[PDB]
Parts: sequence; C-alpha cells; structure tokens
Amino acid sequence: KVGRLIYTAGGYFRQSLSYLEAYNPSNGSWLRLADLQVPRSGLAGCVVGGLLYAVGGRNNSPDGNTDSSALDCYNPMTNQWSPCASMSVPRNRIGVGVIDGHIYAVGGSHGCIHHSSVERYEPERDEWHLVAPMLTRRIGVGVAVLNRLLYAVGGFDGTNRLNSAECYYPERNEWRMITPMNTIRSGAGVCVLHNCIYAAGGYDGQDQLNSVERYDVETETWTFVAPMRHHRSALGITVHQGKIYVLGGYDGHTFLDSVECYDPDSDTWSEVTRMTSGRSGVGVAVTMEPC
Ligand SMILES: Cc1cc(O)c2cc(F)ccc2n1
Repeated sequence: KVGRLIYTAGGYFRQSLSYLEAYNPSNGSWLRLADLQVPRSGLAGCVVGGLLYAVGGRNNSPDGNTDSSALDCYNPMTNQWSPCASMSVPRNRIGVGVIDGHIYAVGGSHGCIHHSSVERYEPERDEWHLVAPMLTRRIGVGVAVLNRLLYAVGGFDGTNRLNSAECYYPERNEWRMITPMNTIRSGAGVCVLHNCIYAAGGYDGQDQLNSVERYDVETETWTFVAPMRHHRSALGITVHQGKIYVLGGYDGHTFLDSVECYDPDSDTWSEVTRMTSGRSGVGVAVTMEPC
C-alpha cells in the first residue's frame, strides 16, 4: 500500500495545460513529471496495471480548440508518455471508469455533439470497442465503478444540466436509470468510497456547488454529507487510503489551487495541500511513485 501518489494530469487555466504533477500525502511533497504530449483539459485519468492513462479532453489554445480522441499511457518507471490506441470519437468533458482491467470511456462532447456513446479499452490488445450507449447524452459526466458496475452521474445533455444518473451492467451490456441525485450537477467530481458513489461539487446551472451527496448502491438513496470548504466545478477527484481528495476547479471567481480531503468517519473536510497553480478540468488517479 505504501509509495502511492496522487497524479494530476492536464487541466485549464487560460488555456489547456500539459502538466503532470504528483502529490505524496505521506510527506506533502509535489513532483513535476513529464508533460503530456498534447495539452488537454476536460480529460479523465485512470490506472490499470500500474500505468496511468490520460483519456480524451480538449486542447484549448490561442490557435484553436481540438477535442481529443486520445488515449496516452504514462509509465512511472520510465517517466515517459506513450500513445495508445485512440477512441472511436473525440470526447471532451469525458468520464472514465475501470472494470476488471478495462477502461470505459463515457459520454463527452465533440463540438456541439453531446455523446451518449460508450466504449471499452482492452490494454492487452490495445483496442477499443463500442458498447451499449447510455440512455442519456451526457457531457461533464461523473463516472465511477463499484462492485463491477459502472455509474454515469449528472452532466449536460445539450439542453439541460442533469440530476439523473444511470448504471451499466456489463454482463447484460445494458444501462438502467438509478435514483436521481438531489442536486443538478454538471462537472461534479464522482468517485467511490466504501459502498457509495459520491458526487461532489459541480454546477447546477446557476452556481458552482460545495455540496456533496452519496448514493448507497443497496438502499438506492442519495444523502448529503458535509459540504466542501470551497464551491467548485470541474474539479478533479480520487480516493486514497479511505479518504476522498478533491483538486482544483473553478469557484465562480478563481481557478482554485486548493486540495481538500474528506474523512468519512468524522464527516469532515480539511484542506491538505495546494497544487502548484490553480486549474480546473484535470484528470486524476493514483499509482506508484515514479523512477
Ligand atoms: C469559466 C470556465 C470554467 C472552467 O472550468 C473551464 C474549463 C475549461 F476547460 C475551459 C474553460 C473554462 N471556463
């Protein structure tokens, strides 16, 4: 269990960013690692087999906006990025989850197109294949996996921001609606901790949110927990050693550098570190320290 870092890839502040930086909760340190080959915001990160993957996003730059179909793999042992097979379609403001060593890419946008499509990556074969689409088009969608079921939470369908959520049952290749959240949220941070899917922050169509609610997959209810100290949309999120970490985002005024940590035992959030610069739209995952 020792030696794991929280990696943050990409993001946005004025333009899309190429940063890869890793935070060590055991000593408070940050390391700057190899830049992404292409700057991107609105991407997702995940880890399979100790490799970090950056999935989708968009390169917002002075000279244009390019939605990304890219899958890139970072090996901490070499501090190098390598291209992997690209997805079927560009997906900005994507959500990603891992089931049994396979990466699911969910939703996202391509220009004015809001995807319901979903595809699955097989690392051993370096291949993507489309699976059943969601019941709803969703960009800015939060995704997490619990008990080998994939959840897609909130987002924006092209007309409305969503409180709805749905679950993918892989053995049936089928999506079904679940209980909707109490709050409309696009660009929330979504993760799994114990037996619940958490949705933290986001944007409800009027304000960036500090509220946090969790879906108990047994009782099918959403319950609010303690709110974050900061309102934030387009935050990064991950779980590490039984606690939720939220990174950056936008509070309606500032691109935040603050990282908060949720302790479920005490139902409290505390500020644990700051990123080296404020940013939103990062991808986040946990794996072993590099080199
Ligand atoms: C106001 C605002 C907030 C974001 O979180 C953004 C993220 C992006 F990737 C690009 C633009 C953005 N603008």
